[PDB]
Amino acid sequence: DPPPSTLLKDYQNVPGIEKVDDVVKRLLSLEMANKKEMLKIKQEQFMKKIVANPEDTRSLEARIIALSVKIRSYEEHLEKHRKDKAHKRYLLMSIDQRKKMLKNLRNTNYDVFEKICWGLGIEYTFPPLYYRRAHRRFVTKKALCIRVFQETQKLKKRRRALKAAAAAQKQ
Amino acid sequence: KNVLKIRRRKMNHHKYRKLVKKTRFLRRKVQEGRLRRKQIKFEKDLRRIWLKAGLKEAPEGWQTPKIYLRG
RNA sequence: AAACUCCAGUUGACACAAAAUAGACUACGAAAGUGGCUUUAACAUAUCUGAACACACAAUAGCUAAGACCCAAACUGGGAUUAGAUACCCCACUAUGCUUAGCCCUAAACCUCAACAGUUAAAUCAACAAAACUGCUCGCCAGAACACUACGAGCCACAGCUUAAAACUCAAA
RNA sequence: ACCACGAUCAAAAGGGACAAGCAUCAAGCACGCAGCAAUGCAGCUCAAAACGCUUAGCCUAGCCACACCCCCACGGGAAACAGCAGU
Ligand SMILES: NC(=O)c1ccc[n+]([C@@H]2O[C@H](COP(=O)([O-])OP(=O)(O)OC[C@H]3O[C@@H](n4cnc5c(N)ncnc54)[C@H](O)[C@@H]3O)[C@@H](O)[C@H]2O)c1
Ligand SMILES: [K+]
Ligand SMILES: [K+]
Ligand SMILES: [K+]
Ligand SMILES: [K+]
Ligand SMILES: [Mg+2]
Ligand SMILES: [Mg+2]
Ligand SMILES: [Mg+2]
Ligand SMILES: [Mg+2]
Ligand SMILES: [Mg+2]
Ligand SMILES: [Mg+2]
Ligand SMILES: [Mg+2]
Ligand SMILES: [Mg+2]
Ligand SMILES: [Mg+2]
Ligand SMILES: [Mg+2]
Ligand SMILES: [Mg+2]
Ligand SMILES: [Mg+2]
Ligand SMILES: [Mg+2]
Ligand SMILES: [Mg+2]
Ligand SMILES: [Mg+2]
Ligand SMILES: [Mg+2]
Ligand SMILES: [Mg+2]
Ligand SMILES: [Mg+2]
Ligand SMILES: [Mg+2]
Ligand SMILES: [Mg+2]
Ligand SMILES: [Mg+2]
Ligand SMILES: [Mg+2]
Ligand SMILES: [Mg+2]
Ligand SMILES: [Mg+2]
Ligand SMILES: [Mg+2]
Repeated sequence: DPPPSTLLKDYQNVPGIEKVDDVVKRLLSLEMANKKEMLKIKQEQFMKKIVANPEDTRSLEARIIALSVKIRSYEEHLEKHRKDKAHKRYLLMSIDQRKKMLKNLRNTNYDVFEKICWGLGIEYTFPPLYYRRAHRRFVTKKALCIRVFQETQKLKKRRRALKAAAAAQKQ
Repeated sequence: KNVLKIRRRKMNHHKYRKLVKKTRFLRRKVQEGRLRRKQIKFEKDLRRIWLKAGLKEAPEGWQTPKIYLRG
């Protein structure tokens, strides 16, 4: 998070803000504001770091950054409010909306898609092909089928050496 | 609208709940028997897999769990 | 009538309960829900549609464990009524309603009216209800009853929930 | 006739296409790829219906399949009209 001494986004570009009293600097810093003012500072840092035009807010890049800041605020809220079902819904929906944005950005501007993933630390994932419950019977059988395959591969290798050894004895 | 269709369903449900309550000890013995055959049918399916693949016994260290018990 | 009679009235001290008036307002939330006060956090998405099962929720009742307990109150007990009264009426009291941590996953969960976009002209339109329509998409329906059932499958559910037939029967519903 | 570097006809092999009902059959369980090889990678099919069960000869100048049964027929069971007439 930005330091508490950081000035608000509105008072950071007023002339002479560095020569005011220390008390005036506290009243205009993040320490004396609500958390939403701190999120506007985080959003500004990501823009200058990632997007080419930090002033264009309607581009698909700015939207992914703005939504990524909201997602982080929901995660911090839920870390303290674990039974808040309403905000748990807002988090999961926001993550879905960002994935849809990333999908559209990956399809249209790959170079910008790579810089967004690096800048925000997002690990893009492709959706599953099928949506179906993995109940106990299936989970158990799938584990057994993988063990059976692993054991058959070992027996097929031990049938190569014996055949190779016997072939050399003929010579 | 009248509630004649609801009333037919109402009596059906009442008589069903009463039947289940009257025979809940027989049904509990039947349910137990079905879950056993269900576990056996599941063990046969896994055994069919490793036998058809050429193996003679279950893979080393495999134990078919009981996936239908209350525990 | 039973019940109480360490009962009742005034006065003072005094909640892990419930939130007159405002509200003739019609707001918030995806729905379920939300109307005492304060503060913190906080109410997704710059195209739309998109799921019984994926993902996350979901009144009341109910289950498991530990607490609180004013009042209410299934069950149960007592009183009365009655041909009988396992009720309706009166009294008492419990599970339960509350908190915490997990489950359960249902409703006439209905404003019985799907989401989005558009129209008020033409034929306005079976009836009633809350006027009649267009485009587009998803979901769903095809006589009644059997059937919120049987079987199978899944599920922390073991008298449960979800999905859900057929045979016999009728010429109606 | 015989060769036909051909035509006609048409197997095997490779690619593609090709019935119905049931999803209360929802997962299949090795079903892929690379490499000259050694071997390496962990993939392949599937609600646009895989896998499975049940029904049925078909798309009729005709075609397919079968030919007592064990899909086949060395072998075995056994001793064969689903050729015509006939019982
Ligand atoms: N089954 C899948 O996971 C899957 C995959 C690709 C596309 N779809 C699409 O989903 C729609 C519903 O398919 P169905 O009729 O076979 O489903 P269905 O309702 O019969 O459900 C069968 C399975 O698919 C899942 N499913 C249901 N609706 C889905 C949806 N909208 N998207 C993804 N999965 C869904 C269910 O959870 C279940 O596992 C169709 O439009 C289909 O093209 C489904
Ligand atoms: K109040
Ligand atoms: K319902
Ligand atoms: K209603
Ligand atoms: K044959
Ligand atoms: Mg009426
Ligand atoms: Mg009935
Ligand atoms: Mg009022
Ligand atoms: Mg949508
Ligand atoms: Mg569906
Ligand atoms: Mg449901
Ligand atoms: Mg609930
Ligand atoms: Mg409770
Ligand atoms: Mg009381
Ligand atoms: Mg109590
Ligand atoms: Mg309270
Ligand atoms: Mg309601
Ligand atoms: Mg819809
Ligand atoms: Mg019917
Ligand atoms: Mg029901
Ligand atoms: Mg049922
Ligand atoms: Mg059952
Ligand atoms: Mg051929
Ligand atoms: Mg389906
Ligand atoms: Mg069935
Ligand atoms: Mg098939
Ligand atoms: Mg046949
Ligand atoms: Mg014969
Ligand atoms: Mg033969
Ligand atoms: Mg003959």
